Amino acid sequence: MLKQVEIFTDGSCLGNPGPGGYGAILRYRGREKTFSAGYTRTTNNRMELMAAIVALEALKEHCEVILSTDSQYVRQGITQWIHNWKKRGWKTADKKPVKNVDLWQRLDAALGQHQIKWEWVKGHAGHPENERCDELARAAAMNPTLEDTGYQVEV
Repeated sequence: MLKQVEIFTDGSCLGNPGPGGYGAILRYRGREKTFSAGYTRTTNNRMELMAAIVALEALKEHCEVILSTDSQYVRQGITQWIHNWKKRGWKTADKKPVKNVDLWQRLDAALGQHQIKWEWVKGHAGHPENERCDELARAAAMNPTLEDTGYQVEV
């Protein structure tokens, strides 16, 4: 039985925008849960954020998490943007709402309930779990069933 919760995530999209999906693997308690869904029109970035969102939202108690992903967008977000976004009130220098603020706020809310350790893997040097996430994400994008409500050409 593992003493730290392990989450692996990946997101994929066939266009900008186009149909896309995510894959997330969560090793929680003694189970290995797999989440995957496809959306009719979204972006690669929204899908990569959605993967991390659905895995975290599955946790019902405060946990010690290790999250592994090759997503550059989540890493830039987590490492360079989020901190300053919360102080500026989720605005850009020109005072508009940041891009995908809907997902970043949603992720921020989930991150706030846990102790997280981030593992930034390289795309061609991930674990077997990261590869499986890629496969799930690509599969979902091929048969999308949900609407990405939050998507905007806009803001």
